[PDB]
Amino acid sequence: MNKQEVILKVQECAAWWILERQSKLTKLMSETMSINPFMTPFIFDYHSLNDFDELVEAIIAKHLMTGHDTGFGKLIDEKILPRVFGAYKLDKSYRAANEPFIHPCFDEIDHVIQRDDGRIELLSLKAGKWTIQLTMAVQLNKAFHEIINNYPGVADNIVVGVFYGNSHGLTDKYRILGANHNVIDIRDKVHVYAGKEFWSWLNNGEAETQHWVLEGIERAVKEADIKEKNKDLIEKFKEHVAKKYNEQVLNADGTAQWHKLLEMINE
Amino acid sequence: MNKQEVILKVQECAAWWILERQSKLTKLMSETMSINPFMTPFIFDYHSLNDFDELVEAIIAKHLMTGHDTGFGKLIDEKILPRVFGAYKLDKFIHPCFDEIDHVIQRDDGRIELLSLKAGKWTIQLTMAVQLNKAFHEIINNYPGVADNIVVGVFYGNSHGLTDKYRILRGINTGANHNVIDIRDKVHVYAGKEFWSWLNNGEAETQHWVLEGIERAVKEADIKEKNKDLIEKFKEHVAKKYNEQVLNADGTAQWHKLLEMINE
Repeated sequence: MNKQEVILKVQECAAWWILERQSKLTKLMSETMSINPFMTPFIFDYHSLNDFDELVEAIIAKHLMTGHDTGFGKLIDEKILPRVFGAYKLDKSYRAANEPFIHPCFDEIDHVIQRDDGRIELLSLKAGKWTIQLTMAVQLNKAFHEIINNYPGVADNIVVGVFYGNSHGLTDKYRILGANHNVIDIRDKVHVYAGKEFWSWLNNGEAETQHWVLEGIERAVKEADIKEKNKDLIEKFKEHVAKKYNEQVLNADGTAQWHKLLEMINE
Repeated sequence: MNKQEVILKVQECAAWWILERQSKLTKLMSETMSINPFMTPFIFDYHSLNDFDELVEAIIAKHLMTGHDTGFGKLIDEKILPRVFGAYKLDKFIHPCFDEIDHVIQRDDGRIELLSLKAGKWTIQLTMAVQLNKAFHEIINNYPGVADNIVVGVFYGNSHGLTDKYRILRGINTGANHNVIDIRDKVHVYAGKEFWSWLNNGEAETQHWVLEGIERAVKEADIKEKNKDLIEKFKEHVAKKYNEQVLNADGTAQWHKLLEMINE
């Protein structure tokens, strides 16, 4: 849509998301963080950690950073696509009301978008590089054919949107779902757009769309004002998690008794 | 099994894995490192980073750290369980609705146990407990030839708190009369020490033997000094790809130039 309508609606959605990320730093949240007591010696050496505090610090950073990925994934998928653009999500609730999407053939369809001029496109939204190999491509071809064959008049075409990175090295593999091997030809009904081209596609021709998304996300983060305050909050989150163990796990020099950690986590 | 057999074999398997993890630290491997160009401004502020080098460092850390988890998962699932303790993976008599069950074991006599392997604490909602009980009831219902007992084995974490839900998955219909069948005798959740005991035919100290194998594999790999420099190099390798096109003079990055460059 307009630069400003995209920027502000994204910023709206990403501001929220930023609050949830901030919300994972509470004392109560710390109780949910998991330590695999079998992996601890390996992590301690592979990352050259000096004590238990630094190990806790390291696992927490992964805990948080992984959640950011997972939550951003949900933001893009459930909020940004449907609320900002018109790409409506196929969660179980929506599949029931919207006519025969319920059927398991549509498992791999994440989103429907109906254009101004009547055209409908089904979108299998994916993340990052996502480098699928012959075997997963053959089955994804057979899956898109069964949609186009059994329910032609519900969608004009299917799309596999990859919302970041590129298909510089993965062109041969998408070039099929197309000369050779087990797969029905659907060249003109199934396209793979990645990065800038996914966002251009989603937003019907506006090539700068990806940049308006970034910008909207930049504005939410500036407003949220978290750079100065989070340094303390995250340190506190380590204190909360570490107090759980310190009494029984620590030696006096600050190192961990791995087996005491194990004993305590596994019992 | 015997203390030294569990240690030797676990240690031998953990070496393959440490190797596989070490392989992740080369220049070539740095090209696999993904970066989500939309998420960068957030990671920068949330973790109070000061420049692009600090950003790359943090993403690398997460990349490696999550790789360890994924690789450990496979270590346990494909190597340790089968090759140490004889619980073979259902990789490829079976086929139907055994999606949730992960391994099969054949004890010295002839009992056939069916294992659904779990990782973390493993809290399950009341509804999933009810649903899984239907799946387990429907499995044991038929083929009592190679299904003497089903087990949900939680290889780390305890069952403190979330054990009321386990009893229902097994059968415990009160006045709430949950939609469940009494399979109490043939279906069990063993977590932590009990999983490893159960898995190793009573041997309580099994978990410590597994851990010790891992500690020794790590000690003989001697990766603690050589990795600091390798992971530092790894950051440089990755950062060099973007430095010219994105770096400001103060060390920060022009996010929009990173976006365009990744998504082009």
